Amino acid sequence: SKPFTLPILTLGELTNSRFPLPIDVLYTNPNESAIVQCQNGRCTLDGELQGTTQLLPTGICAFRGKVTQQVQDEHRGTHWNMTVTNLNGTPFDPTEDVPAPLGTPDFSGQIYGVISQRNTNLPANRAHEAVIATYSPKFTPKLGNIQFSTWETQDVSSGQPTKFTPVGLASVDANSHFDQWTLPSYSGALTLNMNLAPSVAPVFPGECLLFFRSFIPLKGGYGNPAIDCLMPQEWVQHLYQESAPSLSDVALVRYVNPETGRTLFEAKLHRNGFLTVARNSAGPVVAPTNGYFRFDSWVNQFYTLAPM
Amino acid sequence: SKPFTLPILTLGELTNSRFPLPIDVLYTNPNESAIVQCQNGRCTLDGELQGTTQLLPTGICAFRGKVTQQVQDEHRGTHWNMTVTNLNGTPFDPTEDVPAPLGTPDFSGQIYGVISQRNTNTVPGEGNLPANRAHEAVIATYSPKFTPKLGNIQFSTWETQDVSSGQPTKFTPVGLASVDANSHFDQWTLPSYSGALTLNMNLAPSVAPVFPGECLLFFRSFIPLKGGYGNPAIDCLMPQEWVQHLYQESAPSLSDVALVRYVNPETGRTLFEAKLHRNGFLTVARNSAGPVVAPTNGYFRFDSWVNQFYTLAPM
Ligand SMILES: C[C@@H]1O[C@@H](O[C@H]2[C@H](O[C@H]3[C@H](O)[C@@H](O)[C@@H](O)O[C@@H]3CO)O[C@H](CO)[C@H](O)[C@@H]2O)[C@@H](O)[C@H](O)[C@@H]1O
Repeated sequence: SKPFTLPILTLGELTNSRFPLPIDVLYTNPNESAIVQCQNGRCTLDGELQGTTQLLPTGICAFRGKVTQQVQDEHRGTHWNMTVTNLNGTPFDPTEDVPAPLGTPDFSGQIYGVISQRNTNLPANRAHEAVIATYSPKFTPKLGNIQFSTWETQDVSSGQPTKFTPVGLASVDANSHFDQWTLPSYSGALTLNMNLAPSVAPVFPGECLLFFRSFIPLKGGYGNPAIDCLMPQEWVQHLYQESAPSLSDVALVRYVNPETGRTLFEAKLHRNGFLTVARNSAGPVVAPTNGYFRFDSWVNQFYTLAPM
Repeated sequence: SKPFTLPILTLGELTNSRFPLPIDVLYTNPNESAIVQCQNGRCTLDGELQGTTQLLPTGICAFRGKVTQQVQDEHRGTHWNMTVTNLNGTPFDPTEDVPAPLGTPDFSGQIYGVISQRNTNTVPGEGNLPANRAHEAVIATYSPKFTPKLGNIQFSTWETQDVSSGQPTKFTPVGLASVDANSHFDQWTLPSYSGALTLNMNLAPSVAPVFPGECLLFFRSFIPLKGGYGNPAIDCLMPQEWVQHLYQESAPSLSDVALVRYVNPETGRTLFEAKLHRNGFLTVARNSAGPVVAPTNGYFRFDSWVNQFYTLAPM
């Protein structure tokens, strides 16, 4: 029976599965009131991708498609409607059992990046800064179309292959609706999201979720926003490759310093693909960025973790 | 000996190790005249990273540092000097045996992306939070001001004033600014990491076929353009996921060449075979240039270690 394993990449060798960023710190927040139900970076321990999760680091919060219409904003900026395909360029089939095209953003906010185009008919090219408001009524990726806005007023071509490269957030002020745990309405506001990866939570008292946290760039304004993922992208890729059978619902993992061999703390790695620790405080976990998680053994829901 | 393995990823599940792009096609060009000596995506089969190669997909062609001041330059735009650190924020030690900070671009051109800043100082009235800004930027890697091995580079912006001196700065690559003649795009020309007229050091070695009839096989991605005409591409020797896998496994290399087969798993039939060389590159028996037309659900499978006398089946 294929033994379960995690990669031997250190924190400084891991990337976020919910936005294209390095992992900066491990992090807890026991008093979080939101339901944690992100859709990228979702993979079971036996290698089943869930939600909108796909394997490419370049596909996280990316879109591919074509522009079909230009509409000027009531105040400032220009909006462009974009039909979206699968990231591999094949048409998106709304009947497939996914919430949205794989790679679609899984949080409410104004996502800042670059739209680029390379024409079909050597080809002409253009690129501009762009913002995608995932809370907008026009954010309907499950129906095959989204809207982006630009500061550029005219030089975006219709009917030509278009790529969105995410870079960060446009703003986190009150009017920008940034909330990392609020899912977009993938089909628009009056329609239920479907085919979601399940919510995650600790089930044992005194435990809290452990996140891999990355700080996300901002186009302007004040803030130090972060995106927390349940497992880094390299873990998604590893679990998918190995497809090792899960022998219980909960694996015990140890965070180790290899310099010393000492265990710094232990955690539960749950079958659905998330970590819990026994910690009663919020904030970063102070540890070397050369530490890493090692699988110890399968345990069960009733195992008592050593406190952090 | 731990058996050598490759990951089981189709072309559509792989990314480029020289720029943050998906792999689009496999590609050959037997008549290439340049020396192929790229410095990102360099890893031996037993897991030794070489050149400027590092493991993060977000680190490829990225920079981290601080803007110092606005500077004058003959070229169009507004220009800024920035010191560069290691990507993990620690100071870059020029005495380390590397060509430049890991992740530094390994080709001549005008690299287009976004510079972003998050200030160190916070404002009590803003909830004790820092101010931020981001703007499009271009780094000309052929410029005499591109001196990452000395710990500083220059970038240009269309924005004329809203870049802050002394503040932490990140460069996120997106594509190229141009591939016109005056933009000096050449994927096989290395930057001068310490400036004009200095010799680059600590380089990963050049790669080439040894056997007649063989040519290099590349993983090709098409790179976006800010403007102008073109369909530029970046060719890597192995995808970033192979770098990551080889690094993890560190399997001993039992000869100088591994025989690999590109397989369609649906039929289990081999589409073609290739040599995977110890230093981390592929060759095939092909006498044409251009894409390899095969399913993007195909993948390479390790078959066996072979010796210097193996003749590959023509593709
Ligand atoms: C804090 C400063 O941010 C930028 O100022 C620009 C300003 O940014 C505003 C955002 O557009 C808005 O969404 C929200 O986040 O508030 C920001 C200001 O607090 O926008 C105007 C245009 O309306 C200008 O572009 C300002 O420069 C940044 O550019 C500054 O350098 C500051 O960091």
